Amino acid sequence: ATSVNERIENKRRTALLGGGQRRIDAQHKRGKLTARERISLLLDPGSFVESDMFVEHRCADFGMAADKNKFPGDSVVTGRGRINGRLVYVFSQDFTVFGGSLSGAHAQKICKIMDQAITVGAPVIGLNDSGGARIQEGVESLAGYADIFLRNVTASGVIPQISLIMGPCAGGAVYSPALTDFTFMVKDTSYLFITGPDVVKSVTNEDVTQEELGGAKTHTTMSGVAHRAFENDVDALCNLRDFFNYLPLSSQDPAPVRECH
Amino acid sequence: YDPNEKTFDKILVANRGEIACRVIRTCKKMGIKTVAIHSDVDASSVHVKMADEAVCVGPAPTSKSYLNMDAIMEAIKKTRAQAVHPGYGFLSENKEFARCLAAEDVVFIGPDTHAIQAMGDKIESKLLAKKAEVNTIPGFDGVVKDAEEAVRIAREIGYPVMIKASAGGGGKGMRIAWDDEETRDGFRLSSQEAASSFGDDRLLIEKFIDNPRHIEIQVLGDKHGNALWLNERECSIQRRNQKVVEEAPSIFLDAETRRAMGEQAVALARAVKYSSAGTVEFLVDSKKNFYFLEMNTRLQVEHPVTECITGLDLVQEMIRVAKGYPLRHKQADIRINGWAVECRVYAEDPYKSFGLPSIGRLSQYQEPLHLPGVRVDSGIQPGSDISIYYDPMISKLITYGSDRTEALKRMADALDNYVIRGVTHNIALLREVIINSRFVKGDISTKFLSDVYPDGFKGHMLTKSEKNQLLAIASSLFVAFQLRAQHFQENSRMPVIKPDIANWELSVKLHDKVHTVVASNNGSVFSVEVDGSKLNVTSTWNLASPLLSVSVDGTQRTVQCLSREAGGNMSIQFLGTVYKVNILTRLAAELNKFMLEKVTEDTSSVLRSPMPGVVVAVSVKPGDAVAEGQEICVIEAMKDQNSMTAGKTGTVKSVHCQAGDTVGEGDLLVELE
Amino acid sequence: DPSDRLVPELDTIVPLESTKAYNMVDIIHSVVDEREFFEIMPNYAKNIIVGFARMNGRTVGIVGNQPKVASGCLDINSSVKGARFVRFCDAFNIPLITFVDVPGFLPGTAQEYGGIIRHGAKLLYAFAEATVPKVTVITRKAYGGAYDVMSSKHLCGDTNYAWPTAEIAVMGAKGAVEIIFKGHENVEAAQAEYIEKFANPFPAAVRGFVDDIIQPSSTRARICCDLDVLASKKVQRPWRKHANIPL
Ligand SMILES: CCC(=O)SCCNC(=O)CCNC(=O)[C@H](O)C(C)(C)COP(=O)(O)OP(=O)(O)OC[C@H]1O[C@@H](n2cnc3c(N)ncnc32)[C@H](O)[C@@H]1OP(=O)(O)O
Ligand SMILES: Nc1ncnc2c1ncn2[C@@H]1O[C@H](COP(=O)(O)OP(=O)(O)OP(=O)(O)O)[C@@H](O)[C@H]1O
Ligand SMILES: [Mg+2]
Repeated sequence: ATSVNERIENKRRTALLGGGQRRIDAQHKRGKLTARERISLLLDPGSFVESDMFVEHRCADFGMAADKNKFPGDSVVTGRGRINGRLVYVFSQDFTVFGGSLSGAHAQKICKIMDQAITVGAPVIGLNDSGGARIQEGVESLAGYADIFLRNVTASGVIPQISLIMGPCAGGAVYSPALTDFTFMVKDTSYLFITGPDVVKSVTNEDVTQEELGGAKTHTTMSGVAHRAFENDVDALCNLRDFFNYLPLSSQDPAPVRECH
Repeated sequence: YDPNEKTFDKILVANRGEIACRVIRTCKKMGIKTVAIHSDVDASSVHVKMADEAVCVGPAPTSKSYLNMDAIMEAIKKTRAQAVHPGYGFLSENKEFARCLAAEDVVFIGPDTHAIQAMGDKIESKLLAKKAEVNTIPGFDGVVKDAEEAVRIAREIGYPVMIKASAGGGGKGMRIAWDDEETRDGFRLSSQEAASSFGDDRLLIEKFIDNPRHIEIQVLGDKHGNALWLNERECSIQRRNQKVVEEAPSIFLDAETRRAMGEQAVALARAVKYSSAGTVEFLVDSKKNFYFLEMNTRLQVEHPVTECITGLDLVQEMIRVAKGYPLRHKQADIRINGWAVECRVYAEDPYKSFGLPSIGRLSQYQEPLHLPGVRVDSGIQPGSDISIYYDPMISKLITYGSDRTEALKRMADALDNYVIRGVTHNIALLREVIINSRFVKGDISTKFLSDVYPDGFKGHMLTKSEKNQLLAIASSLFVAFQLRAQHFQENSRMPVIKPDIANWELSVKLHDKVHTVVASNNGSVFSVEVDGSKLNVTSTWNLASPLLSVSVDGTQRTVQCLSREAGGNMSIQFLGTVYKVNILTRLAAELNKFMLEKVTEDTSSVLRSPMPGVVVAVSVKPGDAVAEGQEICVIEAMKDQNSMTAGKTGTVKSVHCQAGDTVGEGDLLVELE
Repeated sequence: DPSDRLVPELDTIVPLESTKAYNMVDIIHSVVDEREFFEIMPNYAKNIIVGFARMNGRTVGIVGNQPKVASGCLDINSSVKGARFVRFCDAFNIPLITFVDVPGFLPGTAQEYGGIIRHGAKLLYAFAEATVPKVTVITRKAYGGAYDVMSSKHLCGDTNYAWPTAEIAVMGAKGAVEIIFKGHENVEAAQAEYIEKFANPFPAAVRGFVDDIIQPSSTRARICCDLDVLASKKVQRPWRKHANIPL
């Protein structure tokens, strides 16, 4: 008799539950969906194949090696799916786990998906909801960003890269979307800034809110960073599918031709 | 340098700079462990790295680091050092330090407290010297308290009057009086200055010696009672009453006068029971009559010079005497061997009042240690900085030879071969002094710099032949750079067709004159025609070395290329002086004749930001005529509100600055006339 | 100009405390051949320095932070100024040398409304696509994503060196302590431990993010040696007509 099967089942149920039910309810109270719900809405039904489901972080400082600080998946859900029958690779950042902060395993999963997408020649869609770099990780987290950054620059002009910011994003987490081809935001629930309002007040001594500093209106009407802003997550994902229908899967392919009436 | 003899095993050097390095070198040669005190800024100094162990004693200012008795004593207790050497300055002539050291078992390498106290005030020093049968400057013995007594003393000692401050030091608080009104107002202002500087306020009136010569006698004594005089030194070349050039024997002196002064100095040392190294200074007039003037109860700054002509190591003798051993030399053993000259290389601008202290960081520093007969005493290394806290002295450069002429020639060569980049120095002034006709002849006094340069130092007034040599060297260097610019590696896709120019025709602007130069290259030899005169310049033409040696018509010359621009501007250090030349091709000069002279409207009539900062408010408006002393706008900077004065008259045309605004350097704020 | 010339003047040029600033132009002049530097845009966006020089006779492009101006922080103008220079140097096979003393990006609503994200991405992209040899020296602070932007090892950098005064971290000690030990409220020893453990090049050195910790007086020599071995650097990248830089 072995407990490997029940271990696998418990790990799977924990992975689907993410950080926890209480934090899922807190996320839902803000008008935001979870990463897996966003993926299910974006992709065709039954076409999602997830990868690196049991991957966990390897931090050992500040008591991060404790069991309560170990979450399978590590604040990102990565995989491949199909939109209207066409292949795509997707990652969704889970704000439920450590505020979606990027660690070594998080960056490793994203890099693996990007590498496979560039190997087969398929687009990458990234749903961004991240608090920045995990502070306990240290330089590790920094390295992770750079890896992602490098791949973005390597993939520019080879496969289309689309970003959809569905939550707050600070620090280096704002730089990967800037390197992608198109950036979309959700109104009233998504932000993009290098430094938060508290640091701005401390240094520059001016009083601004998060919405005034990095809201979707700011980055779609006066900043030039985002391309479109949608009402909420459901509308944003429907419009993302519609927009994805336009683009080719690779620069080796001609522009798509559809049935015309 | 016998290691068999037993001395202290641990000596703490309570000083900084080059004197600490010299003491540490002597201790290393004597096999003695060394402890070096330092401030926080001097953590990477030469002397801390040279010593065996170092102790921090406080912040940058000397009042809290090197004059901090408590920190020094804590360091001594922690390191358990047996002896302490104060060098010169700081705590070297401090009686409280000597007493508190004597409280413990630690020995003070220097004179006893009684000797320091006796020669601590000038009045008591003069009285003791008079009691010791030593010639003294004529004057009145006592403290002058009112101007009436001062003018009376001037009457009975003659109108030329020297007014001096007791204790004093550093060449401050000393002035000249020729008239009774001059006597009284100088007395009042000198009392005020002494209160501001020292607070002793005891002033002395003496007779001023006309055209004096500063002659020092180096004395050395032991606790047993043996006193020696180690020949003499001459330190006449001074500015601000501070020496810059010193000579090993005085050419003004002969054997009999030297013996008389040495015997008198030895008598004074025996009178005060001096038991260490010291110096007795005299003012010798034209008629070879000397008078006593001050006794330094410490090691002398210009002490290495006599070390070159006696063969002794003064620091070692001080250490041995402090241990208790008798002197190992007799008066007959002391002899003069050759000649020696010392120059003080300072970090100061010689064009401003014969020297103005400067600050900066040395980006390049190379000493001429490989040259013959050259010794360098410096605490400066590449990357060192010159701060506002300590003395700005960079180095002491000493040369020795068989006679005076050889020493002076080696001194000039060493000055020419000395690389200092990062700060302004006084090498030009030193080289001008050592090659002066009067200095070579020997007729010098303490007013040499004052009357040789009545209008201030101007640099080396180069003659016609020297001007031609400088122009030829500059033209050859320009052509060498142009030729080096054409040396590329082989491309194999587009070969380089080197131009076949034979003669370079150049216009060279020096000072306010333009000369036509025709240069030709024949490998390593440049034939240069300057206004008809033909010269040949040969060298290796290494364009990267800081020092470049060339041969112009057989005469060897060392030059430095301080700066160079694509527009033809070059700064060349030649014969110790920096000359700014502008070299163009003839076509370039002809076309440059059409270029309009740029007029600088920012200079005056514009409040161009003197420095970056934030302005609280503006005190002027368009249409307001400013006046001298009227601040334009108060601007906080370096954590200080800088409300700069106008210093001129002009109606404000417009105002561009507003209250509480951050504006960087070089930004216009107020326009006026 | 010998390629193994030592530069002892750089051993103490970086002040011990981070409040004081220094001039990176002095470091550049000391390192390069004959102390000759052709600066590009010297009077604009002065918090960054770009220019052309030579080492061992070979033309090199130099990019560096200027701690004298705005503490060396990056902003829009400096990002664009450095990015286009890096792109030109990469396009014409000119090796790149970087000196890093960046504490981060300049905060404020002006930078965010101006689009600081786009221009920071411009500089990051320019350093990331470069296929010419790249040599980086960290002299002092290197905080946050700016450290990734200023030609990090992880952008296919060739050789990365740190001076004994380098500091690679996510940000300064106070912010990390206040975000980690939020409930500890006993930062008295926590900050001391954090500065003792992470306020030094060791965390990046032990992971291999910097090749070595070198004495500042050997810098030039090291760089020259690297430029001798990296002259034949060939890399292969996926085919495309062109990429899409965030202009
Ligand atoms: C490479 C560039 C860098 O170095 S980035 C450094 C990180 N910069 C930052 O500003 C701190 C990160 N956090 C934030 O900015 C804000 O909290 C944002 C992202 C706006 C989140 O807003 P808010 O909805 O109020 O979060 P919250 O109060 O619900 O707290 C949720 C939990 O998420 C965590 N979190 C977030 N980011 C990180 C991070 N980088 N590292 C570690 N933890 C992070 C928070 O600690 C927070 O914890 P808790 O559950 O409230 O106890
Ligand atoms: N009575 C005088 N007659 C002529 N010159 C004098 C007289 N007193 C002083 N001087 C000049 O001033 C110089 C400084 O004199 P003195 O050594 O007494 O000053 P100080 O401030 O005690 O100097 P130090 O730094 O050596 O302690 C002398 O070398 C000399 O050139
Ligand atoms: Mg004197």
